[PDB]
Amino acid sequence: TYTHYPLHLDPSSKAVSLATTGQTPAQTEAVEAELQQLNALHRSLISLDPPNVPPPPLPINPKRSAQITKLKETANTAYKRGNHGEAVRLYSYAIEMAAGRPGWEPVNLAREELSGLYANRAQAHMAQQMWPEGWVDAKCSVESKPVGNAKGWWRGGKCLVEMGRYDEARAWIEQALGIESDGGKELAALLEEI
Amino acid sequence: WLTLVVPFAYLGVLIGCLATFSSLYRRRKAAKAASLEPWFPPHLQRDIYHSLLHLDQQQRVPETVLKAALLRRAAEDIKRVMAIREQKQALALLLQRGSVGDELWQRFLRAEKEMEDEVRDVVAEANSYAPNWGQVIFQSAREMDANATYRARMEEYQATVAEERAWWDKKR
Amino acid sequence: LRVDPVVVLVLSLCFIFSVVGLHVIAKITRKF
Amino acid sequence: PRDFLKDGMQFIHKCQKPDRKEFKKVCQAVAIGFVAMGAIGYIVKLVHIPINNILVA
Amino acid sequence: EYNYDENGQFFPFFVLTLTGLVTLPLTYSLLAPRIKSDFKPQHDDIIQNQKRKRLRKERRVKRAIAVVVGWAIIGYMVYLIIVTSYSIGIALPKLIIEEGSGKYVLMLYASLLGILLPYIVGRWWYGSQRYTREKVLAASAGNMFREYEGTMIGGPIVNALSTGEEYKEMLSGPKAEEGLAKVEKKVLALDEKILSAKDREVLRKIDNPVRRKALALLWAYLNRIDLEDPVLNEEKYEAGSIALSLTESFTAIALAFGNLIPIIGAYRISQCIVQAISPGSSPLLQLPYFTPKVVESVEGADVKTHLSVQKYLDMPEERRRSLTVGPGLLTEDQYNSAIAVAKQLPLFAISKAFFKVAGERVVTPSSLVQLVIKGRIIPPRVQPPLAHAPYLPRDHPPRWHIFLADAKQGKIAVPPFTFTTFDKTFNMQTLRMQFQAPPQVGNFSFVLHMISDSYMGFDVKQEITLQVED
Amino acid sequence: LIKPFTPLLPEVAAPETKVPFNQKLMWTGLTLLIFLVMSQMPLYGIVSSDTSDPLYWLRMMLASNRGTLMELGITPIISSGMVFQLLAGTHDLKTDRELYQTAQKLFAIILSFGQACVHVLTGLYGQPSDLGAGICVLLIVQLVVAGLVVILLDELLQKGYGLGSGISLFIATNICESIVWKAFSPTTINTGRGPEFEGAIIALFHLLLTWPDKQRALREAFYRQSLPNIMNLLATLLVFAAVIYLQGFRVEIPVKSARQRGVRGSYPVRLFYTSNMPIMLQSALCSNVFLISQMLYSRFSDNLLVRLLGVWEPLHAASGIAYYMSPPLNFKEALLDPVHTVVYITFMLVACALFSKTWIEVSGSSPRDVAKQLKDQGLVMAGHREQSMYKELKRVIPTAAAFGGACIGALSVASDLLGALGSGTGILLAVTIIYGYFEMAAREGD
Repeated sequence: TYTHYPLHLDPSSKAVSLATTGQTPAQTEAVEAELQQLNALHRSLISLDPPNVPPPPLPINPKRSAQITKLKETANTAYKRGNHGEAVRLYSYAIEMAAGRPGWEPVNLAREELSGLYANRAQAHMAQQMWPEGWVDAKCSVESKPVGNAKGWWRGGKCLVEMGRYDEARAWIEQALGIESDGGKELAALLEEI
Repeated sequence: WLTLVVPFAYLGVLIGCLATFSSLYRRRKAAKAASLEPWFPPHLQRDIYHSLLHLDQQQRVPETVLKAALLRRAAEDIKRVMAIREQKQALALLLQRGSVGDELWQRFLRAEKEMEDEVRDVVAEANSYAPNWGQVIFQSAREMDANATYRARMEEYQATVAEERAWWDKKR
Repeated sequence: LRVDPVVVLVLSLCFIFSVVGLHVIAKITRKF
Repeated sequence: PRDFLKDGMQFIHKCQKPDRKEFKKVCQAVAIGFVAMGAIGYIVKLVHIPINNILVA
Repeated sequence: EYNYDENGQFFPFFVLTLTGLVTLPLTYSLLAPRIKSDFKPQHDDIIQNQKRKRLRKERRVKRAIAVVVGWAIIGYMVYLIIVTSYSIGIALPKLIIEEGSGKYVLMLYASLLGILLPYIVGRWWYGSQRYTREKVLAASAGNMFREYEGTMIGGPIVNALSTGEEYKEMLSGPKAEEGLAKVEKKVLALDEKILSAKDREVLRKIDNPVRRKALALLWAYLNRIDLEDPVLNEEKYEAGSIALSLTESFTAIALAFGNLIPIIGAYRISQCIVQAISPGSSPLLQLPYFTPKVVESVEGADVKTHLSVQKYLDMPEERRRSLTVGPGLLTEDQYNSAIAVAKQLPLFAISKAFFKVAGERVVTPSSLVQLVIKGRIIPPRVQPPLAHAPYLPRDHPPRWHIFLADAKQGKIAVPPFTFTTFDKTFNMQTLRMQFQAPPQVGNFSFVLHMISDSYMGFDVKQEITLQVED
Repeated sequence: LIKPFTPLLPEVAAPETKVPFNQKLMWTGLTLLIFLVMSQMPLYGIVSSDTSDPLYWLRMMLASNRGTLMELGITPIISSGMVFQLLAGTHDLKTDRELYQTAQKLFAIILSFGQACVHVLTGLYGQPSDLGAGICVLLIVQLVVAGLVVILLDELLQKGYGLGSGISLFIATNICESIVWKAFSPTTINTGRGPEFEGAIIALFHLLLTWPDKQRALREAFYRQSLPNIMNLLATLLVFAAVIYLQGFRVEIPVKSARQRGVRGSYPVRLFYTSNMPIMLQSALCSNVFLISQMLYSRFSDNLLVRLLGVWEPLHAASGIAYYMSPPLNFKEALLDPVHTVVYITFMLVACALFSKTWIEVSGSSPRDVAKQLKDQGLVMAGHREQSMYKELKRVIPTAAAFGGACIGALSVASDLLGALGSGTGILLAVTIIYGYFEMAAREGD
């Protein structure tokens, strides 16, 4: 049935470590990566609670979202002052804080939060004349949540048209208008700027 | 009474020959249909979990790491079953056109049966560990898998900013 | 109780051969 | 009498006649099937005549 | 109740008539344009020999021995004939029933019916089962099905397509490791990072000689790398032809799947294999005399777009100074031929595409609607000129694929309609296709694709608005 | 009450998926070859085969053979459905249909056993008092296993592995065999003067080569008047060509749908409506009345009513009611007796026409029903403001049927009287069945 892989646990570490042998470097590196991911899973489970099982994903802890929205609010209020360095720094910090959280929690919450944070950081980059980083952040945002979002497509198209490469901008605006009302008017105005 | 025994002996000979041929043919067909190359590559997380149980027996190991390995195994299994459920409709629609052989449908049915047996086994094993721990396993499994693949896609799209900045500085 | 399609054809072939076998056994036991 | 014959001729003239190409194709296909069955039957009977004459004596 | 003929005067007539009726027939029965190009590339002998070798048929060995044995037995029967109150007889020789050959002929017939018929039936059964509809082995399509992913376009299509089965029979034996190191080093080194990014990784990961050799050879063909070994070209230009049929099969599979990106990907890879360009490179290499040097000199030093044939040809007489300068870029006697063969490629620019139901004013729901699309073949049962690529053994009749899908969900709406003709340097045309309208009420928005193989850079993407009401 | 008998019966398994066309054709051809090689094999208990063959006018109609393994082959297949359809009409769910099928198969095998028993016991294979005690039951089992094999093979051909049914193929293959064997027959029938060949082509060749005069050789090869010749071969080929051409008379009535607008269509009504029923049932009636005539003239040798019904002589019916229904042998007997010929013409024409006209009502394709059927399917007449399906359909169908009956009757008469090889009924049953299977094949895969 199962293939016996000779393992060996280490005291005081609680991270299993495969003792040498599956007679092939490919299998060795595969089981090493899987073993590291299992160690990470064990660390997350022991950090969860005094018990070990993960709670169901229907209820949501509000402290994470509260801290995230407070950080986003203070970052936006600092950006409204005019400076952008500390603004983009706080944006990236909030991005890291949101993305570092466990994965058994509902995916839609983290998806929407990353969408908003990527959109805000893309706008902050657009305020700094930095076109490539703003465009890649807008691309990340639009890939996070495509529907119900238009500022992302608009900022991506603006970054493109400002930096050149009119073919990719045409394809971008084409897909945006295909998916899609201020968004429609903005897309039409940006397409007419060709 | 040879006159009475000749026709009955004839009929018995014929019936025995047909029965033994049917039995041998069925056995050969089963032995040939139970030796088809597996559909998906061998399960690795299941092997690691079973080897962890082996080390538990032939020996101290905590109990939480077992649960983590079980969660990971369930994640791999839920990705596998999502793939098989996506492929079912396409394979069923394509089989009639004739562009696919016939052994693939048998491989698919065998893989589906094995997947059903494996998912039942894992939900039962989970039911062993924690009180009423059956469905939360798979909810956590699908959530973990989706979040992980999304995070991987995000890192992949974010690891391009360096080349983009280099290109823009070059064209400037 | 179901049978494969090839089993029916093999049954028919065995029947056709068994009739000839009966004839040749009769010819053997008559010639000697 | 003749009313039925006239009605039949009217229905015949109302119909549509087959052309030459379709007629040739269907005739060739039916002849292929016919010759196939006939040749199979003839070969089987000719190969069983001497076998039977040897077997039944 | 029969009295066989033993003196030999009646069976010869029967066997002669029958064998003559067979052998006379068996012996009497066994007794579009091209485009104008004056350019032949490097390695012309290999490609031409492959082209002539691709097709072959004798149809002489199957009937020659039959006719000769028929005529021999006919001559023997004529010799036997020229040597020399109610009862029925048979015109068969007497020795067929004698006590000596009786058991022999009985066992002969028994063994024949017992062995030959089941053997030949099983042979035909297991012989006409492996080939699928698209002229590919069932094992190849089965191995290619599992490698299908959600959204793969460009790169990974070649990986999922280089896992066929013809490569087993092509380089079987010690032919696998003849030049593996050479081809692999050549391809993995001389190609930059913009033509392969992680394909290097997926090529270094797989471990089996036949598949890795096939993949390295496929890339060597798709990059025009002309490796020095004069033995490996004869199999590279054949791996290309095999990849073409595998591409047809993969297009069929991806069409069976209900997705949109793999469709365009398969069409693009069929455009690229039937040519020599690589998926992701400029389409300007379809012209005859073009190399990476001039295509890097015309479209700029470093750009992310690719000047297509239309935008290149539509420039004024500045290409004269920017392309054929003279120092190693091109020559007048070459640029003239390049331009003179550019003006003959088929391009389809549609002008009107409107829906219409046969014999009614307004489209009725759930009714059979046909779409009319009338364009005009204008170059930058009538047969169009064949493919222009001299970098594959066979000649490909340029087909065109018309389909249409929506944008809200990335899925295809109707299956495509593959055709290869027109209704006749330009004149108006017409093209038709019918399908079933959606059942409910409420207008929909579609986009048709004029995606066509045999050329890269000739695509049309127009948005049609559909109407339904009652 | 018939539940426990269900799991016992052998039954061919269902097809896994839809089977292709080449495999289907291979299965059909292979079962046909098996059927033929089985029908061409002698039994074992045969001791006395020199007697008047009972039920000799049913061999061609039931595609059987006397003194072989196939003495009864297709009879159990027919009778099962032929009795169970009437039982169901006199008086569903799958749980009941399975029991129905099991009862049908059990009744079929029981009738097979009984029919084989009444064949072997009546004295066809000799007096059982001198045949042997055990050889009788040996013959019984040797025949019953054959019946079971043929019914199981028909089930295999009908479950889906075969492109059609088995009855039509079995009926047509024997006719094709007896119509091609009549041409290259090897058997020579020495009647004095030196033997001659039975087959047409062989006889022509032998006569042209051996006789000292080519003129007399050809004058003999044509118009033999005693054995099959090449003129009869040309006659049957011409009848075949005429029937193949006449089968393609179809009146296409314009019809356009009204549930999904636009889609056009057509509904053909062929001149040979009810293709081979007015020949099949007519041959059935003729065979039955001939069998009754023989069986009533053998026992009651002398009687006024029996002599009126039918008299026989070495058999060949003469001077009786059965003599009128018998077809004229050749052109000579047709020229000698005019009244017999004209009575045969009238009987065949009227019988075929009226039988088709009374079968069109039972078959279910009557205008009053097919009009309602198409009106429920959704189609409407496509004429220019002429929206009346029932009127045109009921004005087209009756003439078509009552004329196709008379036309196919006249064709059978022309074939049987011109001197065509084999009975014209066999020629028609071969041509029509082959054509139906040809169109069925061309409507499936190519």
